[PDB]
Amino acid sequence: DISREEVNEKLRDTADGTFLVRDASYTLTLRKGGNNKLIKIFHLTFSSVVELINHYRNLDVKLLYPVSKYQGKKLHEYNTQFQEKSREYDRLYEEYTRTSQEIQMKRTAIEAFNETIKIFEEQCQTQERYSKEYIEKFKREGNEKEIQRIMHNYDKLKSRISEIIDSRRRLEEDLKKQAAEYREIDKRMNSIKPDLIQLRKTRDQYLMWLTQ
Amino acid sequence: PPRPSSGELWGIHLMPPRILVECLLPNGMIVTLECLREATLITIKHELFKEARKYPLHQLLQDESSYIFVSVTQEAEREEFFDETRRLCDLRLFQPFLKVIEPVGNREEKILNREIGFAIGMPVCEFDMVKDPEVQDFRRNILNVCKEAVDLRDLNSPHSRAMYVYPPNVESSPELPKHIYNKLDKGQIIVVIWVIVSPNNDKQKYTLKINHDCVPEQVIAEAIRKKTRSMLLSSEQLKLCVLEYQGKYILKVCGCDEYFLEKYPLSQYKYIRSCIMLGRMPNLMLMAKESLYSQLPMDCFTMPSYSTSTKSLWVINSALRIKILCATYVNVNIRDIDKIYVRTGIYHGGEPLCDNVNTQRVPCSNPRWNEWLNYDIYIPDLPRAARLCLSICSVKKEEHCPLAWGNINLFDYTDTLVSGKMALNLWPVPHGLEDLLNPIGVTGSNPNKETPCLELEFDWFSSVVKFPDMSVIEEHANRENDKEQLKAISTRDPLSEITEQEKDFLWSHRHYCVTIPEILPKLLLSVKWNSRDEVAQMYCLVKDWPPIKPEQAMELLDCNYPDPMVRGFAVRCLEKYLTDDKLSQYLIQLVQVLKYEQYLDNLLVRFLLKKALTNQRIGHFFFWHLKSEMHNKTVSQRFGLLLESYCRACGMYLKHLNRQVEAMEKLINLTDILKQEKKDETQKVQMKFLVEQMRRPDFMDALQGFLSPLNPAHQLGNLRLEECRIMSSAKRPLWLNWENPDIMSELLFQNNEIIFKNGDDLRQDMLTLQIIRIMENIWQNQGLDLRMLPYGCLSIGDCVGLIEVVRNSHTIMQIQCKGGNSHTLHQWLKDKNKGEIYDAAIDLFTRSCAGYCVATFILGIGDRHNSNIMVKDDGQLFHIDFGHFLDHKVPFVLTQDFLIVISKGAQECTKTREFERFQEMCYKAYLAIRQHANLFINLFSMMLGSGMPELQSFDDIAYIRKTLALDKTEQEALEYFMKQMNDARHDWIF
Ligand SMILES: Cc1ccccc1[C@@H]1NC(=O)c2cc(NC3COC3)cc(NC(=O)c3csc4ccccc34)c21
Ligand SMILES: Cc1nc(NC(=O)N2CCC[C@H]2C(N)=O)sc1-c1csc(C(C)(C)C)n1
Repeated sequence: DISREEVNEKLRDTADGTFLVRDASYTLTLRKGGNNKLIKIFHLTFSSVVELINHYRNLDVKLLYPVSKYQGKKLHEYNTQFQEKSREYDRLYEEYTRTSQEIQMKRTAIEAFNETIKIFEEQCQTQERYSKEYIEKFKREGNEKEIQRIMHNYDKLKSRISEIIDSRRRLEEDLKKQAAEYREIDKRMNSIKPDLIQLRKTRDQYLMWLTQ
Repeated sequence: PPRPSSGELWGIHLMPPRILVECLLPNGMIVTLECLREATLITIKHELFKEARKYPLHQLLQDESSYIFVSVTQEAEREEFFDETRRLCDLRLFQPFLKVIEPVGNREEKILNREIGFAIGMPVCEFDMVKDPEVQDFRRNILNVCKEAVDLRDLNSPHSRAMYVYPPNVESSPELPKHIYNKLDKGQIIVVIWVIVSPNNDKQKYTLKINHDCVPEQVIAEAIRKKTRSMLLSSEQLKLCVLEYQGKYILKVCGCDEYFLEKYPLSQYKYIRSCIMLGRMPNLMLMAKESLYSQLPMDCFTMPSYSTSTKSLWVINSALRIKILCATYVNVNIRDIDKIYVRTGIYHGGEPLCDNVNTQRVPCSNPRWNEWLNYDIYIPDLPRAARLCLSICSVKKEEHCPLAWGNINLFDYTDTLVSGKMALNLWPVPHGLEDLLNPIGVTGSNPNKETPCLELEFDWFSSVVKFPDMSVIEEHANRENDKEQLKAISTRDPLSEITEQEKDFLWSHRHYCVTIPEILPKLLLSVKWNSRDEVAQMYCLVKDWPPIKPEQAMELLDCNYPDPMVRGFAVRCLEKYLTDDKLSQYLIQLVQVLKYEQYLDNLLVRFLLKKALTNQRIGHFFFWHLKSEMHNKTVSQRFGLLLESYCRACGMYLKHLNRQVEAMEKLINLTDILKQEKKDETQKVQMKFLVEQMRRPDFMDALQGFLSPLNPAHQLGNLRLEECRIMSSAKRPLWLNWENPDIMSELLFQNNEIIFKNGDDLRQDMLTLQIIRIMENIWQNQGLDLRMLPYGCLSIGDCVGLIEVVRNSHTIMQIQCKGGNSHTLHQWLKDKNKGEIYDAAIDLFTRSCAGYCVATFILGIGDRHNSNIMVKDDGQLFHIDFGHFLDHKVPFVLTQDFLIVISKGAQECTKTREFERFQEMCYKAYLAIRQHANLFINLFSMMLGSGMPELQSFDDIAYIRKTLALDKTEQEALEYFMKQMNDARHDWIF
């Protein structure tokens, strides 16, 4: 009298037209379209269900492939080797989620540095525009002590840009360091997840009340 | 892009007391000024221009009034700080610097644009630079809904504006249950109206005893009559006065912003109906019409800046074909995984329209297929909601596992079939999905262009192939004692199996079905959608279909019904029949179902945005619900573009929302610091840190005098700091307290208490609580008087939320700790409520206990720890923290403890006079939900889209059927439930 969550488990990556019998509150499920059909059996031209099923096998659709029934302590070893992989994976996905956000952060902080530098470069164009007339006045008057204050300031302004530019350029490198680290976390995830698929179908086991 | 933390600078949570800000002057110079973090831009600009005259080129600098500050934010955008009242700490700068400039262009446009951006949490100028026709059309077109709604608000402008802002908080039905009539004194309620009559709060009562079914105007009229009694006028001179001055006044709930602005009966207002049930005295305040109407911002919504041969699909004589060329990126071991292939399939929502078809295997290193794939479907036989799903897959053959997935719409928003070359940036596979394809997930390319990109190509035909208009389709398209069979499926739940026999049976009688409207959902899951012929017939049926309950229309908006004619019918059933009340209570589901829609512009959003901009109470939660899911990258663009369209038109509530958003940011940041850098420190040290920061002027201003996100009727005034604290949990939640600035807080809410939690997903609680409300509503309106307490809970973003504090309530654990025994729980409830209240408070205990045993069971939230059940002093029992349970993973929580209280007598009670009732309550309660199974199934079904670990497939929801025992006869299900009731009889810290 299997569940509706157990029909779908057994039709997964099966060829269309696989078939099996179930108890109702019997029900002949099937795989066609990539779906799960129901054709219920009322328990009738034929003098049996046994006689009936055998004809079709040979949009009424053929019963190509059957499900069979058949396929203690040496399963209690494998569940131990399902508790290791599942911890190791979640730990990777933890590290994957962090790194994913932290990269996205670095990528904003670059855009920001770009717009910051753009502002400061405009300041150099501003200062060279206005300073021009006052630099000439001071040349005429021969006042070096005052041309020094204009140049000193420009020395801090142009100096400050360089400091920001390496700050940007240092982060751009650290981004490529983090990105690579990110590709290798995802390489190590995708090469564990399949293992954890076909060491789950293993979980299906004989039914006894006692635990472990 | 949004900023990733709530820090004051990039990298730094809190600026230290004094910051060196590098100032860029407009003459060219650089000056490095020491500023206080809390300092305003006015004081910074004043101290800057003072110190700027000690530097060269000072003669060039104009009056500081002529200039404004410009800097880069953490959202990597150039913000112009026009509002110079703002503090330094509140600017959200990237690096500590400011640029002095002269402002430019249109002033109000630029300020409004920032305001729209802050609330949303994304800059507006980012939408302006998006190179997408559907996106840019949505932006231009959606403003039509906004134009409607603004034109609707301002018809009969004085009253209709006030209605927008203070909508009546009223039930759906005037008719009130018979068990509520009997609360009333011979058809009548005793009410108190209050009046303020002088500069000082000189208060005057008016205790009236009036018909429950009176309108607010009539309740006012009785007030006027009582004042006029002392005066000596004719009976027909009373009348004259009363009549004219009925409509110069408005009633308002004492203690909160709830107005009686509409001609509804007094009983239909939730606040009164609550007073009737609880058996409390209503206190309303009388208040002048013009004295409200003047407070109303005289608002006006002006428009923003932003405003080939074809053949029909059925003329093309071929099978659908797609070419998979090659992929750019594969992230793989190249040792453990040998080869990779692109699995494909055409889907209609979740069901596939034809066999899946794969590529050949290739080595990971060179991912290039360059192969036409053949789908087992005719091009005309494609439905409208048809789309390609695909994914790149790995192999060990033995082990298949998906690497990156992506879905593409096979028709444009302009109903054009896709053609030519197309690249698709794929998505990472969700957490616990091992399906080769993910037909569920969003449709389209990844905004993150640093991901596996799959190139592909679709066939080019003579012309641009379009999907035909409806009229052409309408043309093409055009048994007894099995009605027992039809009605008998139309009652069964939406998740029940419908055999191919029962499908063929329904399709055959389709034309009959028009008689039994509620069958449409069952009927649709019988249609072959891969038949141009069957489809077109259904379309004719749906067009001439009778209307249905909203509750039932909502089914047709979930994943299983992606057809636009099916959804358009549903939306139309809501447009007409769904009440604002009802809307508000299913707003969680309606927002979440926006995801399943194929295009940005559609009938559902246009419906929602209208209602959101027509009614501010819906608008408020509409905003939050959407905003909360903004961090989620799959939906951020849509919800962003939506929240943009709302914020544009919503009026002055944008300013109220900004203050909320700002208040939450501070709290996020404050928690973040305690969670990270101050994590180790003792409770004393942290509490010392907290009160210091909470007293600062930047904090006090931002978190005083704003409206609660939980409820916009509740104002939050001055902080009671001495009563604020950090809670015991390892996530460090904040118990906050507010004075209530409402004139007469004494009567209703002296103190607004809210919990602020950072780091825990509160959506589960949010969905659970919603459902407990609806269970109570179903019981209450059917005559079953069971009292639940679905307290307030709101998610405001990624594991950040607020919780209403139910006052004067203690956990069972609390009560136990003091003494202990079975009788002590009773003794507490007796100790608190004695005499003629003891009888009413036990009657409350019974009913609450019963409801949270039936609801607890049906939801499977039974076997709850004692710490998670609370009792109010008046005797109301309720469950808390539904998250804490669904994370960790006896049917009922019924205890010999509570049974002593309900029976209220001898300890050795197997059954009692009182007990038997309590039991009959449960059975009627349980059976009431069983008969409304369909609604709860559909509520849960619509929340599969939403990322929740517990609700990812229909297989998860099927537990509800087992509890309700839907398969079994009704009589049987009583027996089934009665088992569980019996069955749930019988070192506590560990
Ligand atoms: C999906 C659903 C719908 C309705 C009832 C149950 C379920 C879950 N499916 C199950 O199989 C299951 C099992 C248990 N407990 C075990 C039974 O023996 C202990 C509890 C729950 N409850 C919830 O998950 C749930 C309650 S309100 C809420 C809000 C959002 C997300 C999930 C929830 C369910
Ligand atoms: C509904 C609700 N009500 C609350 N009220 C109180 O806690 N108190 C009021 C009187 C003093 C204090 C007490 N009993 O200590 S907390 C809460 C609640 C709802 S979800 C929640 C988690 C934070 C545990 C998730 N918590």
